[PDB]
Amino acid sequence: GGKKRKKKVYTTPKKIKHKHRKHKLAVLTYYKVDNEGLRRECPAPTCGAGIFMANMKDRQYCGKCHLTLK
Amino acid sequence: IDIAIRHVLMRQGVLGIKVKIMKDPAANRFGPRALPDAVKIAEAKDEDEVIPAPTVK
RNA sequence: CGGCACCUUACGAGAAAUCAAAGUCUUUGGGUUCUGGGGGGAGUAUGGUCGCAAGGCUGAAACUUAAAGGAAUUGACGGAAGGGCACCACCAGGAGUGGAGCCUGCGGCUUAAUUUGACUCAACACGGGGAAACUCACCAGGUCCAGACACAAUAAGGAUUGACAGAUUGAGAGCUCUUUCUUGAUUUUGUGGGUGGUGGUGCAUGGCCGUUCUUAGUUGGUGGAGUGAUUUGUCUGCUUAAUUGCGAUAACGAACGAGACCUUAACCUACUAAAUAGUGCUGCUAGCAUUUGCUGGUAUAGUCACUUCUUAGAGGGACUAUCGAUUUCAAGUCGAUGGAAGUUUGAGGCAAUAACAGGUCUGUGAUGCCCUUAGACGUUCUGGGCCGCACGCGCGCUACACUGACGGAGCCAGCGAGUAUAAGCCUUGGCCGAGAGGUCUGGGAAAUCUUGUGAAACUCCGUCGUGCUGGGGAUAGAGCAUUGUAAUUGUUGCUCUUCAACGAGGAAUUCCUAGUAAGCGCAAGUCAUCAGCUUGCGUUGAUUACGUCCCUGCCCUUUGUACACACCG
Repeated sequence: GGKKRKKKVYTTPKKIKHKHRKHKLAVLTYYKVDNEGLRRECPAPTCGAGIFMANMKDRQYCGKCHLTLK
Repeated sequence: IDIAIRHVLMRQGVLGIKVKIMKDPAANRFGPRALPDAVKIAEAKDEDEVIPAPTVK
């Protein structure tokens, strides 16, 4: 019966998949409100306000959409 | 002849059922009403009372 | 009176075959002798006894074993008899195949994989199986859950959904990573429970198909026979394609199959109508001839006629009609005359009962069970394989030449198919290129156009002139295109060149009886491309029977059987 389809061998390791980075109040690491007193709100009109950016290796990018420059 | 065939899904497997019915040709409306080799010679009304030279008028 | 026997019946007997004794025997008893007590071991061993011997007579046990055996029934089988039938059988021939190159399927070897089913007819151009991707089930590698649902964990201080730069990858898969930009309860983790599977099992099944078997066969009611399994009906004779009829009869009346039936081919100047068919007439014309003629062209207005041709509906037509002969004079059979039709008029679809461990789980959201289900045997993506080649076999195509190759000329069928915001259908005309092919228009959802599918064999007139030669067109290089995302392992088409086997095929073996074989193309299916394949269609069109049981088989009867897994016993 199709030579009784056997076990199959592996040359690659089982790839542990991706995990979501459980952050601790990212709002508390964007905003800096001290006594009586934040990257950019995605210049595109797709959002208006409510979009922040993470700066690394010369990258200002948007997540609820995708603009990026420099 | 009318045939209906069904697959009866039992617990151990599938049963199959066939039902043929040979309806009488008399009830057939839009087709033949008898078998091909059915022949329907009828009786006679030949017998009657006669007389050699009558002319009634 | 005694004998040797025989015939009929079944009194009565018997398990029956059969028996006038094998009767007068559970209603058991005339007299008397011998023998047997499941099958083997075994008529063996031993002792005795007779024999010249060969051997005879008498004659155990251990041990072994579930049947051995009798008569009859149904079937099957016979190198048994009788009667029939068949080009999947022969006769008599034709075309061949088997020999060659190549196409293609099977095996084997190879391989990472060369996926798999089927193995006499009834596997092997079969799975509608002509696979570049897809198909796809195989191999190497990468992703997705498309895991519904109930709980439990978790969580809006975030269950988790994604996606930029580089790394990474076969790859512009956030597959995975430094990188945290976005999402908010749709989802992740665990149990239970699902779902899908071209994974297994066709020897667990449904349905379908093939075969037994393209033959004439099959069955019950009541009656008759038999203790019964069963049997007769269902048959001696003749006749037929035929268990189909004439008939015969312990049957009688039935039923299925066969036949009827349905589709199609052949005939109709006899009805009905054709602007999607045709023929004419009559206009407006052209070439010839001028006799008003011969050839054609055009007019879906000429407000023309009609139905031979063609189309399709309503019918008719063969029933063996008439006649001559043989036959139980019966069912039939052989010849003529008439006729389109005289094998069942030709050709098919449909097609009983009983079966096969025939094929298919790889057609199926047809399926039970087993397996598997997240690093998946689900699905999807990239690439390869199914094409791999010391070799064996089947279905084929092209050939081995002059009844021939070419080169011009003649240009004669029939069955069908076709689309429109395509991803494009049949494609006409016009124009380019040698050709393949390209482009601009036009017609056709079609008796309207493609299309008269001007098909190919075939006919004529020329070149070749007996030879592997202008026969044959393998293998191979260069080039031009086309389909497709992708032609390398040449997809296919065209041009130049290369010019291989093969000179008619061994032992073997297939198909076929008239518009048949053989030849020859054509269309449709598969289809983006590709037909040496099937399913149909027409064109040309034969030799030889019109019989037989020698071979291979099939049907019926008789007969034998120690067979019933049925002689492959």
